[PDB]
Amino acid sequence: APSRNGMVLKPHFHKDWQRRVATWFNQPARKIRRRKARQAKARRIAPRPASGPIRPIVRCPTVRYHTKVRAGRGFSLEELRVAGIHKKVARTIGISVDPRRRNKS
Amino acid sequence: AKIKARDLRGKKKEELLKQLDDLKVELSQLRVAKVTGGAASKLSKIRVVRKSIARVLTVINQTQKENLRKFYKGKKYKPLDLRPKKTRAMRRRLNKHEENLKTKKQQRKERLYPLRKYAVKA
Amino acid sequence: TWRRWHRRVNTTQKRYAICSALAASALPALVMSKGHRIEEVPELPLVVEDKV
Amino acid sequence: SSHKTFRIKRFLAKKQKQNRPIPQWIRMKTGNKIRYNSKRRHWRRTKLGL
Amino acid sequence: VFIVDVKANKHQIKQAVKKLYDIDVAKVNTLIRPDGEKKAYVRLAPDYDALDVANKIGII
Amino acid sequence: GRKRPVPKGATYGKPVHHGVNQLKFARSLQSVAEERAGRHCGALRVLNSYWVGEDSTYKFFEVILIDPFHKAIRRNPDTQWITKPVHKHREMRGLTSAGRKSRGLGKGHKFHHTIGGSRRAAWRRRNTLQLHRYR
Amino acid sequence: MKFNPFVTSDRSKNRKRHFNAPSHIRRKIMSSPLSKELRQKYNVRSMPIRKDDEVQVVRGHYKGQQIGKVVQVYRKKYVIYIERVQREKANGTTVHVGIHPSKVVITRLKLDKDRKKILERKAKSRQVGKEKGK
Amino acid sequence: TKGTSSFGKRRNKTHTLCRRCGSKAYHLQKSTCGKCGYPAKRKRKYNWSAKAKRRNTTGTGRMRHLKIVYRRFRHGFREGTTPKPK
RNA sequence: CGCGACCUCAGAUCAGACGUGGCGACCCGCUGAAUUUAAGCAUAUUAGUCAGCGGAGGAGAAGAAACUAACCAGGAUUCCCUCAGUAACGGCGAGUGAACAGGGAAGAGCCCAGCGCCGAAUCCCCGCCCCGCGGCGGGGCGCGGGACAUGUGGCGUACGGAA
RNA sequence: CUAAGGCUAAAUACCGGCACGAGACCGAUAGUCAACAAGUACCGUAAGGGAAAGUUGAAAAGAACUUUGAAGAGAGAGUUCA
RNA sequence: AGAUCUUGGUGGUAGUAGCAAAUAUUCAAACGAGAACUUUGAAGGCCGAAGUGGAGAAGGGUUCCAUGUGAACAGCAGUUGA
RNA sequence: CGACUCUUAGCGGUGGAUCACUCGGCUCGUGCGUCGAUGAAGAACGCAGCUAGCUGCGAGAAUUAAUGUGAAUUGCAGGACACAUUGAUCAUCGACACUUCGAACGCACUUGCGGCCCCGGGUUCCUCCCGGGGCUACGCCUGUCUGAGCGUCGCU
Ligand SMILES: [Mg+2]
Ligand SMILES: [Mg+2]
Ligand SMILES: [Mg+2]
Ligand SMILES: [Mg+2]
Ligand SMILES: [Mg+2]
Ligand SMILES: [Mg+2]
Ligand SMILES: [Mg+2]
Ligand SMILES: [Mg+2]
Ligand SMILES: [Mg+2]
Ligand SMILES: [Mg+2]
Ligand SMILES: [Mg+2]
Ligand SMILES: [Mg+2]
Ligand SMILES: [Mg+2]
Ligand SMILES: [Mg+2]
Ligand SMILES: [Mg+2]
Ligand SMILES: [Mg+2]
Ligand SMILES: [Mg+2]
Ligand SMILES: [Mg+2]
Ligand SMILES: [Mg+2]
Ligand SMILES: [Mg+2]
Ligand SMILES: [Mg+2]
Ligand SMILES: [Mg+2]
Ligand SMILES: [Mg+2]
Ligand SMILES: [Mg+2]
Ligand SMILES: [Mg+2]
Ligand SMILES: [Mg+2]
Ligand SMILES: [Mg+2]
Ligand SMILES: [Mg+2]
Ligand SMILES: [Mg+2]
Ligand SMILES: [Mg+2]
Ligand SMILES: [Mg+2]
Ligand SMILES: [Mg+2]
Ligand SMILES: [Mg+2]
Ligand SMILES: [Mg+2]
Ligand SMILES: [Zn+2]
Repeated sequence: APSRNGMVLKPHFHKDWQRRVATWFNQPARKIRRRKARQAKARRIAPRPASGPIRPIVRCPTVRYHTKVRAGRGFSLEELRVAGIHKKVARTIGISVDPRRRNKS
Repeated sequence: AKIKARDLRGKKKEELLKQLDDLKVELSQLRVAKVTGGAASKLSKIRVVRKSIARVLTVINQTQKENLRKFYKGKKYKPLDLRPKKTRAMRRRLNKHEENLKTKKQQRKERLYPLRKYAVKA
Repeated sequence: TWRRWHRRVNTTQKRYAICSALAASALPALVMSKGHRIEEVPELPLVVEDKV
Repeated sequence: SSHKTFRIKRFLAKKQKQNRPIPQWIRMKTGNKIRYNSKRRHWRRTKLGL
Repeated sequence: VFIVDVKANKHQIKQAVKKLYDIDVAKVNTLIRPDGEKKAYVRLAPDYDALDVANKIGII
Repeated sequence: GRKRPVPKGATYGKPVHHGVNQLKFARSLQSVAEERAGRHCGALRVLNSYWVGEDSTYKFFEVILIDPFHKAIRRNPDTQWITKPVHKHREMRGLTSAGRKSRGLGKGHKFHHTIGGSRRAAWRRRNTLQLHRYR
Repeated sequence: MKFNPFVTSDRSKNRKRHFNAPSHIRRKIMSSPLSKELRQKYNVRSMPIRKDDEVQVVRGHYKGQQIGKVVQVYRKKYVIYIERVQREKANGTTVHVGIHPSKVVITRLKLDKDRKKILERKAKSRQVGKEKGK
Repeated sequence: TKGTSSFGKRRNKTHTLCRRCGSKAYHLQKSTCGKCGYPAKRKRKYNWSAKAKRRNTTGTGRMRHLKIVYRRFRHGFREGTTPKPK
């Protein structure tokens, strides 16, 4: 029952939520495991960069973010073609390629 | 004066069976003594004779099994009890050769564009 | 198990508390009141050489 | 009954064999904690499963 | 009177006694005891004496 | 369609569940035929199937099965995948084409029900309450 | 203190291991110190107790310098029996009093090839440790 | 009389021992075990009785083969080898 | 008025293999309520949940766009934070309720059919010899069988490809 | 963007299993039903239901022996720090 | 301190209700610490062949038989006993 | 004076609270993440000198072998065991073995009854009886053999 002034609240707890509750007590353990995996991978690829392939410069899509620029998935085939790198050798020498990305400008 | 498994391995089939039969006869006599009262020493000898029978039988079985393994070594088809018994799934899975063989397209890719060792200056 | 066992404290407040503890550790009355038996220590902000 | 099957007779034989007191020397063992056979069954008090 | 394996039949009991006691048997009667064992009454041939056979077995 | 298998059409409950006729099975008849073929030939692997004819009362499909332990299948790459233990009874887990069509998978705005792999995966993700260590 | 994350400091776990140890490690648990003379002769400190060695009791009701030969290593009750360490019971018969092997000191070892081998192994490890920590 | 007098007439067993699962639930007249469903290939198991599931689940018996499998897994299921002779 | 070839079927305790059942916390495909809330109750809610059936693996499923967008554009899948209790649905009542963009964890791409070219170049089985045993492979030999032109293999797949 | 063919590791899940570690948890009417010969005893035709029950002492050194009583049980004596 | 609360324990009632369906016991002796109840003998009775007799089916499962004991059980007792 | 009743206290009963303990749970986390026709899970029946349960095991039955270890096991007895012409116990466990049901597999079971091929015996090859061994389930894949069709044809 409502009592004096207040906000009309609509809790989404009508659907037996206690069978599906995700606790996070394994979050520090997960961070430790991820760090160990990162270090093991870096040791495995010894002189190669730890983060992986170089990524292209990519402008963010919508009108909210088009002033910002970030890293993309891979270099486009047009970029590789005019840079003189084979699209099958780029991945071997550590260049990410994105065959489905186009260059509008 | 027990019998050991080490000195039984040199013997051949006939005297192994003979000694097994002697042990079985002695065990039956010990059971007769047990049901007719007998003595504590004769009661305690029952376990000794039983373990000696087990020893002789396991030596016989191991010798027969290794002879069968030698006979069936190098044959295309072997009895199931001689084939390895890893695990049902492990026996179903692919062997090494068909696990690691590749297509001509795949090995052409590996030959033409192999992974390179490289470093990037900062 | 979802009792909310953990509390998050503001970083500025945590740094503030560290500063307060450090400032109090240089006052002989407060260390004596913690009962640390500083009566023959030559200087309470006790600093030793790097050889240690 | 007098007419019975071999499996029923074997079941009853096992029940007869295991319905007996504990040996006296059990109580002398190190750390026994057993006083008596608590699984004793009487033919008139409690009836068998079959 | 012998206590025999429950899976042994009259023919097997007869052959076993004949082999490992070197005696000839007239007939075999078989029952299964209330304790689950099998008991065999083996009647010997007339020319064999159960008394001295029992003596040499050692169950006098 | 799929008549509800209730005695005398009595589905005891609220009227929204009183439906007996005009009900439809979630999976297609091609998927059902694939499942029947696989269940009979449980030693084989269903690859795909196709339509060969239909009547007013019957639909006819032909299902391709692969023997995963034949040496021709087993010694050939690009076919060894069907021999893996994870690829058994694909028609029963809905991993063939016909069985996949009913799961609502796909990319884009029409297939938001199955973000995460399946409807059940999406439902678990969207109905699980994440209680972090620090709230 | 303990840093290995695979050995437990749990009291219940340690007690369970101790009381349910099999006999081949109950032998190691039932070890006794050597005398000063034996510790000087063999560069070892402690030794597992053995059926036919001579010990003297250093704690309890039977303290003294009398040397008694072990007559039984009763590993189920974690005790040993010594020659004159016994008491009269009601009906006049003497029963051995079991005492813990950590409360005795070995004055003469029952030596065979295995005991000798263990002695040189322990001495060699101790010498290696001394040379490492020198 | 539905009580004491009627209890005197029960002299015919409905159930006997089941050759699978060894339980006294083998309906003789239906020739079917009410606990395991013996003539059926698959075991009778229901999720509305977790207690019944745990009464007869894996591990409640001997696990003659599974114990050996658990031990053998720790060495990679090695076969055909022996320890180095002394 | 028989003998052969093919086709479509049958039998075999034929030679050699494979499936069945269990567990089922996690996963996949179905089927699927009512208690409950709505201060009654029928749509709604509970809930695509409990129960029921089938199928797996150490993970599974998903997955390399018949996508998002509308921007100066991003670029497989999965997971986390946020978007967001929002757009929207709803006796528009009770209640229900995503996605895109953004930041991260991880990051990996590919293969056929078809269209074509190449003397079927292809594959399985059985005998013989040698090198090996340890999950049964390698090499060679057989005017040795079979599959296969109602299409095997190599090149090649939308990022174009071939000559 | 190129459907109606196919494969693919990682990041993710894990109240079953094997082996571990820990805890501002519980402490024998608590904590698992089950600290113990517990899914046991027992109940029901069956599906199924389902307990109670820890502690001598450091060490049995667990009371020799005498005495009344048919015995249970007592009176002395003895062990033990008790 | 309450919940016709949960589990366990204990009172008054109270040495009370009660140990009353189917005619019935008595004498002597033996064993025995101990006899209304055991055993033997004698007597008086009952079931009265549709039995309180002699044997089976179902069901029970060792209750069958011999010996021994007198803890507990056989709602008094017992030297007897399923 | 008594009995009886009540109150209080001492002692003794009945009862098992409290306290102390804890080889048990509960919770969280980590690493692995492995069943089965080569017969699983489960069940039954057996196995110890004295052994009912629990535990362990399978007619080699409270265990055999091997390896490590190195003098016990123990409630009693018995007997090993130069610990070197090799060794108690325990642990590990890779060799061997692993009864009957059970997906359970010759047919069937609240019982029982077959068939085929070898071996041995009574027989004195000839197949009757007895014993022993190996096979005899359903579905399905490749191949093989034997076939069927007024299916399509060819030759005659
Ligand atoms: Mg190709
Ligand atoms: Mg009765
Ligand atoms: Mg008979
Ligand atoms: Mg409704
Ligand atoms: Mg009624
Ligand atoms: Mg009936
Ligand atoms: Mg065959
Ligand atoms: Mg309502
Ligand atoms: Mg209401
Ligand atoms: Mg209502
Ligand atoms: Mg469910
Ligand atoms: Mg299955
Ligand atoms: Mg997958
Ligand atoms: Mg996929
Ligand atoms: Mg594509
Ligand atoms: Mg907001
Ligand atoms: Mg909804
Ligand atoms: Mg990253
Ligand atoms: Mg082609
Ligand atoms: Mg409790
Ligand atoms: Mg208490
Ligand atoms: Mg009395
Ligand atoms: Mg005191
Ligand atoms: Mg109270
Ligand atoms: Mg009265
Ligand atoms: Mg009266
Ligand atoms: Mg009359
Ligand atoms: Mg009568
Ligand atoms: Mg009687
Ligand atoms: Mg009485
Ligand atoms: Mg008191
Ligand atoms: Mg051994
Ligand atoms: Mg019949
Ligand atoms: Mg024709
Ligand atoms: Zn059953």
